[PDB]
Amino acid sequence: NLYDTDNIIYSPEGRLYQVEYASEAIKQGTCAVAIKSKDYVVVSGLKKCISKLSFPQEKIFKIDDYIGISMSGITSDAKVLTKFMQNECLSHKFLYNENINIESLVRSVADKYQKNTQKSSKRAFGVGLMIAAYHNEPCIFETRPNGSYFEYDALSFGARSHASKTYLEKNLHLFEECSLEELILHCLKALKCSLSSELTISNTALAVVGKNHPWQEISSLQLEEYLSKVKM
Amino acid sequence: SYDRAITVFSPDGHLLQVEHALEAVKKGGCAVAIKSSNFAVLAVEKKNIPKLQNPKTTEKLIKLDEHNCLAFAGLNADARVLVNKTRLECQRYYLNMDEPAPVDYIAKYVAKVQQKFTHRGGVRPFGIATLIAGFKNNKEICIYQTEPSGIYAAWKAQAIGKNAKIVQEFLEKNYQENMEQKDCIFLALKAIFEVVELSSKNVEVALLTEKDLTFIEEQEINSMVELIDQERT
Amino acid sequence: RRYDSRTTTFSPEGRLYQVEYALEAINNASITIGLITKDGVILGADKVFISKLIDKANNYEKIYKIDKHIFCGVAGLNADANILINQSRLYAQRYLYNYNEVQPVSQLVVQICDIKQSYTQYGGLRPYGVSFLIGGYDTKDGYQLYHTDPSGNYSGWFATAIGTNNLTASSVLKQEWKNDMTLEEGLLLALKTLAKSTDTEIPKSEKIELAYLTNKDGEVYQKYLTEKEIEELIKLYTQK
Amino acid sequence: AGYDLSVSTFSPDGRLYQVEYIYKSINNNNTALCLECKDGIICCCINSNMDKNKMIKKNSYNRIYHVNNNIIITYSGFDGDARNIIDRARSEANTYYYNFHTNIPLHILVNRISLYIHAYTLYWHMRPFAASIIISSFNEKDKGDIYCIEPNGACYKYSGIVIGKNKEMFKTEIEKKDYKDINVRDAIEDIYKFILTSDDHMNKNNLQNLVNFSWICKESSYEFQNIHEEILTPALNKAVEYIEK
Amino acid sequence: YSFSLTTFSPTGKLVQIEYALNRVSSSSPALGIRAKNGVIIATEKKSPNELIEENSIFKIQQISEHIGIVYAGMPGDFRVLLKRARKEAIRYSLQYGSEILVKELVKIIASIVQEFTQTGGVRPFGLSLLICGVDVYGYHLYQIDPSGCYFNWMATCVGKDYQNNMSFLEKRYNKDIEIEDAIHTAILTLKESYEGVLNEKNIEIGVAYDNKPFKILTQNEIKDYLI
Amino acid sequence: MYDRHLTIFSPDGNLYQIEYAIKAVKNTNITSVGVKGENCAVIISQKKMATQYISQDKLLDYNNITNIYNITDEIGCSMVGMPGDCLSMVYKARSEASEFLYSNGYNVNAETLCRNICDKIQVYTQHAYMRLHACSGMIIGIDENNKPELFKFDPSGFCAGYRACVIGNKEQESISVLERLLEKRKKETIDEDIRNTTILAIEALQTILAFDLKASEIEVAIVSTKNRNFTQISEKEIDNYLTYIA
Amino acid sequence: TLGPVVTGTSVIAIKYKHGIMIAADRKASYGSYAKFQNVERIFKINNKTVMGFSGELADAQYLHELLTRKNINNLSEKKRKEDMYTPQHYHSYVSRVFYVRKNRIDPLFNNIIIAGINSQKYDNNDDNVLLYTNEEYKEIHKDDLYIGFVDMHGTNFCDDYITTGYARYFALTLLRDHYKDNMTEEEARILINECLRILYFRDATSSNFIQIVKVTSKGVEYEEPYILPC
Amino acid sequence: DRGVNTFSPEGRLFQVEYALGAIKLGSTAVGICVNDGVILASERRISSTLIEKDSVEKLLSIDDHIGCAMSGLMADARTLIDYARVECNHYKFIYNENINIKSCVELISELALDFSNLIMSRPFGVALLIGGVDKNGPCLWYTEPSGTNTRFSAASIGSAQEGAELLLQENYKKDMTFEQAEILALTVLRQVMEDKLSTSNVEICAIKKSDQTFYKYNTDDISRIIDVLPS
Repeated sequence: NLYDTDNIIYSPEGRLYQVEYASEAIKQGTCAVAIKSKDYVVVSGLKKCISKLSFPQEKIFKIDDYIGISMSGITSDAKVLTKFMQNECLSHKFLYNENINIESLVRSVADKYQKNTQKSSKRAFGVGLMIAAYHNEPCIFETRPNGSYFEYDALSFGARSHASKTYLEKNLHLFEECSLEELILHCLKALKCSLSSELTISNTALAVVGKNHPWQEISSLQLEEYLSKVKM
Repeated sequence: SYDRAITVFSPDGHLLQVEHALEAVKKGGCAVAIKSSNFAVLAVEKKNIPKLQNPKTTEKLIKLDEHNCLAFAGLNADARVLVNKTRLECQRYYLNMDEPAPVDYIAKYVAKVQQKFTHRGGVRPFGIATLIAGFKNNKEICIYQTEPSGIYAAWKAQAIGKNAKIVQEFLEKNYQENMEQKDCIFLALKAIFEVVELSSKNVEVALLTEKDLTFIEEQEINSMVELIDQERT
Repeated sequence: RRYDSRTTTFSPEGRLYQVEYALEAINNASITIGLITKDGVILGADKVFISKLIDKANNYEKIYKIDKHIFCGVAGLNADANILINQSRLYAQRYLYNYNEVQPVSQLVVQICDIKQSYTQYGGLRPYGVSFLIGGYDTKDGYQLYHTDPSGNYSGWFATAIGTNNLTASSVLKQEWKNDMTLEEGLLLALKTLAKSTDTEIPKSEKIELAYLTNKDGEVYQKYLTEKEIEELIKLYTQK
Repeated sequence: AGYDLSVSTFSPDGRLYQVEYIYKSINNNNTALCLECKDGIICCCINSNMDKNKMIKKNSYNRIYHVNNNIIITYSGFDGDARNIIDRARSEANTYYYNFHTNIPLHILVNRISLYIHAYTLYWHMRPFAASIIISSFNEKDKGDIYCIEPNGACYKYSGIVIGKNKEMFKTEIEKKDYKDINVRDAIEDIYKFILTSDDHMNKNNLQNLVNFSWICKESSYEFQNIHEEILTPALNKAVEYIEK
Repeated sequence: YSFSLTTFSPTGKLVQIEYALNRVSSSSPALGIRAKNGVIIATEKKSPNELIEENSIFKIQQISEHIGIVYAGMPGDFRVLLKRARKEAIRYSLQYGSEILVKELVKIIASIVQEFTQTGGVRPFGLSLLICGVDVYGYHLYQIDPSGCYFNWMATCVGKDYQNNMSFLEKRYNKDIEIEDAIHTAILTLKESYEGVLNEKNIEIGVAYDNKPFKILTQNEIKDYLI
Repeated sequence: MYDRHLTIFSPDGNLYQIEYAIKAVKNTNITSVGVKGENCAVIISQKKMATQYISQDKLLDYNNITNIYNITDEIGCSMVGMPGDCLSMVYKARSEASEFLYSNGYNVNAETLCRNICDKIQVYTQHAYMRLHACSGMIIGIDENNKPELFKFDPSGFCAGYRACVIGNKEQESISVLERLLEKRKKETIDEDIRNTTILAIEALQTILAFDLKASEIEVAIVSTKNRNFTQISEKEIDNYLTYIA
Repeated sequence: TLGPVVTGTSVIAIKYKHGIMIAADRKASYGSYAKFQNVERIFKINNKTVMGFSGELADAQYLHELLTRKNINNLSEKKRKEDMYTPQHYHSYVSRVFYVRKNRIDPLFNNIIIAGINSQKYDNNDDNVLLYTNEEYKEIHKDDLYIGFVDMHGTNFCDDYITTGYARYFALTLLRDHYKDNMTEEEARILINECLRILYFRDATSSNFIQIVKVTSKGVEYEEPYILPC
Repeated sequence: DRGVNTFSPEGRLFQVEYALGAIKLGSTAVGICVNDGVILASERRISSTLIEKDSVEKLLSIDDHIGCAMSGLMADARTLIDYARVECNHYKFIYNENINIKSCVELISELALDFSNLIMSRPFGVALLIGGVDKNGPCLWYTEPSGTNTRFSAASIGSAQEGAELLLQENYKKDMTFEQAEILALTVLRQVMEDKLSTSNVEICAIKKSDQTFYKYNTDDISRIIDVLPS
């Protein structure tokens, strides 16, 4: 009613409305889905296309060898956080000559979220990230506008995430102990279910990161082959 | 407040403070500028209380630099502040370039500062509309006009202040290129008097050339105003 | 943010609504006069009466001096008046320090109006509700007289009145003032204007204060009339 | 009537509503309890709200942290604020060790954290921390100490405490008997029975993937240590079997 | 975040200064008199219960060895202003090596009050200072105000019913009044304004005796004067 | 509008925030009594939880609760108000005492400490962005002249000395009791005076609160020339004195 | 900071089967005075990590404080035994610190040795760490052991054996001439004893009261000080 | 009534929405990209005849190989262009090669969003069409106040941009030649524009792959292109 004018005012029930609106903005974005198995983590998303004369916008991003993220929400905040994480990883490798601990990086980004939401005159980032990596083990993490992060084994963001989440919970017990090809196939199934009007090599983004497998997006040829495989 | 946004977008997409500054500009005195060949004419209205006010105190038409000159309409204190800023910038340019500041550069700087005072928090927009006349780096005469919003434009003949639209319409149908100095002064006087009471004490016109800015003598102004009054009737 | 006062913000018609209220307050203060003659400049004023126990000796509440050649009179809030007077003295002495010469009056008025404009534009601080009448003398321009206001606007004048009932005083000045006048005639005119604006047929020696600046013998000096001098002056006025 | 829009404004009745709203928010978050026994102290946290999410790894969401490996610190509220306060506690311990080459005494750390929390409830621009914190420790000589700091910035010492959802029922259960004479190892059964009874969202399958456990006792040489499965599972199974009957 | 909480209203009037003046008008009265060879500042403290000690609360202070001060308003504001006045006098003495002139110190304090009225995020002082002193330029008695404007008085009163007290004081006053007569007149005015019964521990007085240090009369002296 | 949301004068000259802070201090309904004699000063309070959202539980160490602290070995204090405010105030008092000792070479006097704390409270009242600390307090000590001194301060920053004072609710009705007891006293060994002052303080608190004052429910401390340190008496002697009163 | 006053003599670290062995004399000379004859010059950062010392004592103590608190911070946010920093991590950290101090022209008059095991597949000690209070040794591949040197100017490197101070001439020669691969503990101790005896005979700042520490699959072991047989 | 960075119930910043609404007015501009290069054209809304027509320019050059076309608030557009060229020259100083168009638009969007603390004070309220050529190829990008930038093959901005983009959709086809692109762009601009097209009524610029240098068509080139314009 009148407790949503600032991000520092607790409502009578004890809720911050600005952070909730940031979460709403995150939900309003496009789709995405991440899955992991014994080895390899597969991330997939729908690159938004605004018109037939517009190439679809980049969706997935690479932060460092074996580390990649997907975005949902405000693009500017996604860019800011991506720059922050890339600089953190590069500095860690520069002054320690080793890969950065992914959990520490997620802690750092969540702490940035917290700092931004705490002080007045500043707004909470209206973007949600989907961290996927292999630091001696496949890991998937999710962040939120309020300083908070969780670690998943199957995740979806925004858009019509209900269908993808239903599919993921329906087939979760098969993800473990399945080859990379079937992992990619299942991720594509989940994305297509969320699509609700077809998947093409142009409007879909796919990436894999696993053991002895640095983060690399799937090229056009293999992506089209997998799309044909799922189509049949 | 201190370091907090004051000029913000309205629901329709308008900067209300900027429009209020434009309204204030529309409140002030009138001014007119003409150019031709290698010289310009600047005219501005005057308004003083007889027998009490000292005419010399008014500084509506001013010289920024050896060559450039300026006229304005709107708030006077802001006019003085911006004029001091512009003179400091002219001398800084002359230090760092060892060349007199061209009219285009100073017009760009005036637009830049007016825009800056519209986009930073804790300061309200500059409520003045100015017009500068000078010579380009290639010894070519040009006059620019700058508004509170920061939008600038070069003109061949222009008018600002109260009833600026009417004087603009008058100029649009009489301006001619490479006119004589007497003809230019006559046109400038006619334009300023179109929307101003007829008297030799309500105008202070000046002429800009490469040599220097020369203020027209009162006797010549009296003769000119008498002639235009005779023609009008 | 919720308690912000909206001070340095343009009005729907471009007036800021704060310089307006400051000027309105100015119009309620005591009246101040200013004249320029062939022998000096006069800043006769009217003293506001609070009680009968105020020290008559010295105690000048309207006219002050900023330098040996510059002196002004106030028509507004006394606190702002005092701090602006201090700033003016600082500015004059800084100019003398820098250039080893006395500051022309125009420079000082320009500086003080610049600080008033700065207070009117930057920050969220309220403007100064004081209007002066700076008058003095210098070689470059001779006797001069100006008139400021909260907006930082200034203008030259040969004869003026500011404050409450400034309209009637200005009318009298315009009706009677002449291009050249003796210092005595100037004082008589200032006293007449003060009496008329006060709506009193005869001014009271305890209700007014006069002063004048003159360049006698090449050394500019100011004189502030004391009760006996104003008494003799009013006796002369009544005689005429 | 405008007296609850800022933490820096006192109400006509002399009361900061903006802090009572924080209290109400905290009381609705996940519940955390901690108590002391002969051998040591046990801290348990119940993440009942996350039962809807079926994609979180088993026992990955942990709300129990430690400082100096011998002081247990836990919270019940916003994750970001709790993390900020934990980092401040670590920084305070670091400064203390640098200055005096010795671990910070607990009763000083609690005071410093209480001051830090309270410092955010007397300005209008800053947002007060929405979290309730518990700090506890144990040593063979001085026995267990438990302290509870709250948004208002008040620290009090307890022999057993519960915060969050259903705190009243849990407290009623805790004061049912005296735990100063029970051993740390056999107290797990009672804790499990209490969380099963009081909370109406957790069942048999929820007990091994939503409740976090830890102790500081003599078995761990009085150092922080998460309880491993081989110990937890027998007690969990026994408790569920007892409840079922 | 630093904006002016005191702003001009339609017709100005600086409402906050008016409210500060109202606060001053409701506090305990305090008056002062300038005599032929000395100045007096007197005030009345409400009859204290048996638990208070008048030695702990003092409404008469001294800034220098010759300058005394009294107030009527908020005690905390008075204390802070007193500390700053002492600091100003100390720095003046450090620079010019002498006792600070009364007019100069009044100017500094008035400037401070004005700045506090102007700056953002603050509210005006809620008292009305009253400074008496002696220097090479004779005696002086000035009054500060929340607005920051000072007045040069010969005899004045501030606080509750200050108009009636001022009228009474004017009724019986002279430019050539003796110091003892001035003390007597101050006592009479305070008694008239009190509307009760006065006695030791109910009044406080300070006097500047010619070229002698400013003195705060003790209980016995005022008791003797009361008879 | 907002005439009382900040430390702003409002009409008829009233800083309502001061009154609201004082009333919040009063609402804590914790009573503290201080009384000075000769070469001895006694400060007594209740060992109970304040009044707020949280209530006292069975598993609460009642010994830990206390409303009396000490700024320095010789200078003692007793705060009453919001818990966080009380902790912040005692920490500020400790800091001021320590800085005074560092910058002057000798231990601070309780009078100067009270004045400085009042100055900080005045600074808080002056500006708008600072909330008021709703915590009143008493300070006790001995000066260089080997005499006791006791002072009181409120959220308004009004520090005042006293010879017998009370913080908490029913202060107006308690001034009468304190006056009566002091008058009865006015009608002794260096240690007998200590005992008399202690019994006077205990009796005053009993009369004001109007019940037993279980020895486990009250806490008393004393500073005297015999000791000069702010040492708080143990439970056994408090119980013995209470039995004597009966 | 402005020059050594109280200094250590030298340290010798060598990797052998079952881990690494590091020895140093227990003496800190105050110029040519030998004020302190019982000083611990070999510190411990964590299990599978130790720090050497040959230089000014104050700087060594400050660096020890820094490293131990870095280890505390690492533990505070630790969740799996793989999260513990390796000797390479600490070596790079100290190298960076030394480089920064050099760039500021305020070095630490020290020559540090950081030695440990950078592999976690051999023992389960780090899964339950114990800072306060405290089977058969497992053979360790030499690739899993780490020894790193750090110089005043930040120069750093890694090798199979490192020495500082005067040990860089005598003990270094002896090791290069005789050091073997996968030598049992007895042989390594014999070699270290020969090196330290040679130093004792031809080094004024040395002494025969010796501290020997071993980093192995069982953790860090401080052997009881003994006097050189001579 | 609210801060510059106050979220809405739906998750959109109010100021960003108002700026996006404001950018809907101004001179119309069109841009096209083909394998041979990129072309930009502007309405050139000339005011009264007293203007020189040279001071008012709608086609600036961020760098030798990059062209731009603004719409909305002119002063904000000039500020953004100044920052863009400063950063492009900084890139050229730091790296011998020339800045890629993608990086330039990234920096411009970063500045545009700088207003939110995470200095400036409010959204810029400008919409920019950048076009250029690099080693990667010829391409053009579109930037709006919200910060989100998008690559385009044939786009339009300014008042009536809906009609211009509709026509571009109806006509633009891949594998087009540079002359075809020029004639198509001028056809669309003429169609959407109010008055009759002429030498001084519209302005054009183009960047070629072979040249890789920004080139602004003068009166002669525009006269030639209009002469061969189908009608």
